[PDB]
Amino acid sequence: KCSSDMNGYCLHGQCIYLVDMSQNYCRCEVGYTGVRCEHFF
Amino acid sequence: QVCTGTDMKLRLPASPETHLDMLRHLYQGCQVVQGNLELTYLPTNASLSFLQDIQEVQGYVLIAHNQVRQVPLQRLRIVRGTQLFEDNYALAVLDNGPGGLRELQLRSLTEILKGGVLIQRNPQLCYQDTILWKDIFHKNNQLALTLIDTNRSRACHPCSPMCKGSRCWGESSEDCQSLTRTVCAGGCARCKGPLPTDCCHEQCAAGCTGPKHSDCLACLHFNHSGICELHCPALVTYNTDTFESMPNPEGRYTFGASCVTACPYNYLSTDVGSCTLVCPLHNQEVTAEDGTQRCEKCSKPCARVCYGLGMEHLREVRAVTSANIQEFAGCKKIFGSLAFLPESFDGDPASNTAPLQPEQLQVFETLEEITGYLYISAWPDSLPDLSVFQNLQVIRGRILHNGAYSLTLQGLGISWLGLRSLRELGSGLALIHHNTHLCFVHTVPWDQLFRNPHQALLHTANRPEDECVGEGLACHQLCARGHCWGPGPTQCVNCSQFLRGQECVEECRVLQGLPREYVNARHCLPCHPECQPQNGSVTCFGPEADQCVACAHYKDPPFCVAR
Amino acid sequence: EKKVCQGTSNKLTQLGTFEDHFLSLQRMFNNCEVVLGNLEITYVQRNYDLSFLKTIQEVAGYVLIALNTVERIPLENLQIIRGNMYYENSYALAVLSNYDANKTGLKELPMRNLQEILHGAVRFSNNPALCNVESIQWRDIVSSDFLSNMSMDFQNHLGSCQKCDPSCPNGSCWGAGEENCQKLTKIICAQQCSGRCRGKSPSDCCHNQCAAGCTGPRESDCLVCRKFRDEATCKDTCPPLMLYNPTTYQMDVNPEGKYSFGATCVKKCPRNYVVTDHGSCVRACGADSYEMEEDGVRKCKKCEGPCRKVCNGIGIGEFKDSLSINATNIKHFKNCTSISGDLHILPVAFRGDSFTHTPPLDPQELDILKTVKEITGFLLIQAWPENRTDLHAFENLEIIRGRTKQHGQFSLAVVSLNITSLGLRSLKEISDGDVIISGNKNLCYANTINWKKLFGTSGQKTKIISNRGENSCKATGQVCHALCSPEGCWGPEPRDCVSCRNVSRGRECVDKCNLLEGEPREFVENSECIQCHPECLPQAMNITCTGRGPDNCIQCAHYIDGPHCVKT
Ligand SMILES: *[C@@H]1O[C@H](CO)[C@@H](O[C@@H]2O[C@H](CO)[C@@H](O)[C@H](O[C@@H]3O[C@H](CO)[C@@H](O)[C@H](O[C@H]4O[C@H](CO)[C@@H](O)[C@H](O)[C@@H]4O)[C@@H]3O)[C@H]2NC(C)=O)[C@H](O)[C@H]1NC(C)=O
Ligand SMILES: *[C@@H]1O[C@H](CO)[C@@H](O[C@@H]2O[C@H](CO)[C@@H](O)[C@H](O)[C@H]2NC(C)=O)[C@H](O)[C@H]1NC(C)=O
Ligand SMILES: *[C@@H]1O[C@H](CO)[C@@H](O)[C@H](O)[C@H]1NC(C)=O
Ligand SMILES: *[C@@H]1O[C@H](CO)[C@@H](O)[C@H](O)[C@H]1NC(C)=O
Repeated sequence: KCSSDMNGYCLHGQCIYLVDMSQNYCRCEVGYTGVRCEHFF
Repeated sequence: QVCTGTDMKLRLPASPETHLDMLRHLYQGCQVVQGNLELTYLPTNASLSFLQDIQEVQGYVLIAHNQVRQVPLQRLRIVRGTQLFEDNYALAVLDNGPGGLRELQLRSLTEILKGGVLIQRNPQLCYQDTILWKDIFHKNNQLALTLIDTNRSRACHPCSPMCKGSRCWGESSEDCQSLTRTVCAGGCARCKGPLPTDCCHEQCAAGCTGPKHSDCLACLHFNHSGICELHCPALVTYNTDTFESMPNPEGRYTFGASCVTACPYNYLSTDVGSCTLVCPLHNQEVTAEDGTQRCEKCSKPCARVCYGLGMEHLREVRAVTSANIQEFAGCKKIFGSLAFLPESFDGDPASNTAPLQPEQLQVFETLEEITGYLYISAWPDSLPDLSVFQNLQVIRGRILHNGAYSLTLQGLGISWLGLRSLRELGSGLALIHHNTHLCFVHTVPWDQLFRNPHQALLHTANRPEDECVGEGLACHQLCARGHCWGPGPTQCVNCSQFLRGQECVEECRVLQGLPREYVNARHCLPCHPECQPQNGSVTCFGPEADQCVACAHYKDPPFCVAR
Repeated sequence: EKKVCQGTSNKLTQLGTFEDHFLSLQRMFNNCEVVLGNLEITYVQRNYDLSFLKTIQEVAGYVLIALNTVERIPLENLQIIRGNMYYENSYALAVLSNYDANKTGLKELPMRNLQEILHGAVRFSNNPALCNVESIQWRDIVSSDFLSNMSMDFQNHLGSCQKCDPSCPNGSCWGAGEENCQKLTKIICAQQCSGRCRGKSPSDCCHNQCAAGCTGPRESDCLVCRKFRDEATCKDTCPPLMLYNPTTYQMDVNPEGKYSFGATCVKKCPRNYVVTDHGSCVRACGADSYEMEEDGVRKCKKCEGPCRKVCNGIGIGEFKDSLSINATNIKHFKNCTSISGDLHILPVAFRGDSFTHTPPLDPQELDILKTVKEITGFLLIQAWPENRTDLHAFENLEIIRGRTKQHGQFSLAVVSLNITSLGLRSLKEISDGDVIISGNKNLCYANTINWKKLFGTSGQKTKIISNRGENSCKATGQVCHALCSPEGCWGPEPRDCVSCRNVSRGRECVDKCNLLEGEPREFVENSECIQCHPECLPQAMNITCTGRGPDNCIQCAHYIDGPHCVKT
């Protein structure tokens, strides 16, 4: 789970957090791709 | 250390008294010879100590017609042979034979890339036959021509017993050949010993000392800073990440068989870094505002170009005749050379070769730059100087007469030179011989005309000092530091006063004189004649008549007119 | 041969659910060998298959294996990793954090043909169960350039794995069966050559441009090329066309020379790239340059005069890290004429970013991009305000080169919009790329464009589906046009026919330009009647103006100057 800093970070996705990587991270949906979920198919 | 090498195939030297002196001036201090190591017509008692550091010769080595006892080429490492004497010959030793070549003593020479060996008519050499030339030659030309002389007319000692194989060059113990090809094991190109560990790098050509690629004896393609490889790094590195084009800050220039930081004068740089003598088509020689030049691409027509000797339009002819005098009409920068052979003023019947006229030589008045050599060997009794070439500024000398000279004067009736605007001699040397009328040869500042440390004057067989003192052959005191060209007061290269129309004078007529002239920073030119002469003051300032304090007849704000 | 695989740029990112990302990974990387992007094998569960990964030969970017549960990833034929992109600015092979709550993740990874990594380094961490990868040395793979920044650890806790194969030297085996050990080519090798070697013989090593071993001293018997690739051989740089000549001292034709397009050497540059003096197919030329064609193909010459400004765009140069054009970088495209890069119109720009502290984009600021004329890369449009119905911001967009494409296939991507017309009235030529129109709401007028006469590059398709429907634009407010060619219409406005019947004055068309009942008299010239000399008196039921010039009239207006009609 992410904090309140990542409210407007993910474009079309939900923020999840990794323990070992310890970086900001998004989760794209069906039909969405990219680093911050900004590109289409 | 870059010397261009001579181009004497089989002809006699122009001056035999200064030919060894020419070899001493040009072949001393050289390490990588860009041209040909040619030693022609050297008699006995010849100090050949200048051959102690020449290692790489890019062309063919020709030792011919020499009466010396030996040629010290023990430090000769590799003979590449980009140019060859005959069709398939690189190391030719001919007609050397008391005198004659006793031993060759080629110690470190173990690699000849392209060409063959021509040893013939030398009855003073012992070991020309016992040299395994297959060990020296490359694999692609293993079926080369190996003509070896047989007649010797002198029995000598056998090889030294300390080294086996019976492969020796002379009689000394350190003067026998070590094999570099047949002693190897496996697919090694060159090796130090019979062990597979002692093989060399694949770019090493003349052997190595260690297994690394930075310590060859003489590697093959392109050397820079020791580390040598197949292709020299260019100036533009093509990236494959975003398919962009980035220039290389660490990219060197291609110069012969090596790569340097920047290749020297009389080598025109290109876009690929391969600087050479002449540039290809669709290119113009421009100035890179730094003392060096670098030709680049030009516009679509690119007409108005002048060609000379040694170019596309002039290959076979050597003498300037009336058949090609139209091609040198009005051009200021001749790409090529100009040679005045003694056959250029002779009348040959049934060949349509008319001799030149003194009034026809006035077409070279606008000439300022010659890219080649100036070989003048015939001159009529019209005028005793070079006033037809009085505006010649710089001689590049990229094409040289016999590869060694740029300014050659042979058998002329010339009395003074008259080369006023000559300020820079690029390459080659200066040879004046058998000219008993030219006196002003040592008064010319030849040290300020040079651009390389390997350039010097070679004067012999000329008018001595005794025919120049009693006859009064000395110019005026206007030429400073003894730097004088001719007896006239208009041929000082640097005088302490100003210039009234390319002529050094005593004093500008500012306070005196019936006309008035304004003072320039270096020159001394006349302004408009209708300015009123100020008796005892500075009369004229500039060329426009408005800067006078008073003028002659009519006073108008722009200038002063007589009507 | 050698099917080009595109690759992804979505580092660690999960696409949908686990099964959705698995199907996207199966769809994206199927039947492809050379990966120009990034092989990113993420989010694979226990009971799934990865048999499609066997055909991948080489990856130009970085291999990113993270968060996997499967016991085997078949990266068997992965030969060489070039490493044209970095993850942590120095790393290429990052197998990181492959574990479960039972600490069961990637058990074995037999990277058998992996023999050399040119750029990047290797970091291995967080692997509880991992067979024989801890015995693999990496001095053999990674050279002495990037040896400093690499670091890895191995914590094999209760792995219960079997013994390695002692039939290979130094104990370095990838798996556990036969011929599954590392083909080491560096430490047991002679130092008589800087390249790789296939055996322990000192005189049997590879070419200088042959990387990851070879199968002979000849440059043809070679697996991959190091920097530049030749056709079935490996060279340092393939030469240009016009070389030197020792015979005629002029320019001579090439015996084996080709152009340089990327790694490989092709014979001809494509029609949208720039031919330089060095003989390499480049995208963008130098800084002090002027891109202008001379003979058919596009070239660049040295610019003279001011040499004012070139537009880098998005993705290259200064804005490589940015992902969309916004209000911050809109001031750098005011007096811009040629977009020598990419553009990204995304919904993140029209909503404001609190992370990067950017203001919301004004929709009235889209008129700054009227000045530009061409786009060398791709035009990605995924957002538009809900009031304007046409894309007139690219009205003066003449040509789209398509040097860079979105995911290597599409150039003009107008998707998820709220427009009724494309409005690209000056789109006359597209040199490369596909045009996709999908996911829109009310955008018809797309099947009557006839895109086959637009692009000339073969091997390209089109894809327009599910936008408005064929029966929804049947009404009187939605018609193509009447009395004009059916080759192309862009909107309902009459200025949108590509080719008209008689009259093509400017950007619009009419019935006819009146030579009988009209005050402007316009002579027909190539079906484009333009205005003649304004000081020419119109005739009565006669042809007034013939051609462009005052000498094409019968009666002048005010005065007569020979054949011409002048004002004074
Ligand atoms: C609106 O446009 C802006 C550009 O005009 C854009 O701003 C960019 O925001 C990015 C997200 O943070 C930045 O990555 C980008 O450049 C950064 O600038 C920093 C200095 O301020 C650098 O320190 C930074 O370097 C490193 O950053 C991270 C650290 O982990 C690395 O991931 C990165 O690779 C690099 O090593 C980086 O260069 C920034 N560009 C500019 C010009 O400021 C903004 O995001 C846009 N807003 C949107 C799209 O909503
Ligand atoms: C390759 O180039 C290097 C660099 O010039 C050569 O090294 C020089 O060799 C001369 C030989 O007398 C020395 O005087 C210089 O001092 C050397 N330079 C340096 C920086 O040490 C080298 O000889 C060339 N040839 C080979 C085969 O490496
Ligand atoms: C992947 O390619 C193979 C090759 O024939 C094909 O059988 C398979 O259906 C493809 N996978 C998908 C998901 O289309
Ligand atoms: C990698 O090592 C180099 C030393 O060559 C160092 O300069 C650099 O900072 C390191 N880290 C990177 C590239 O992230």
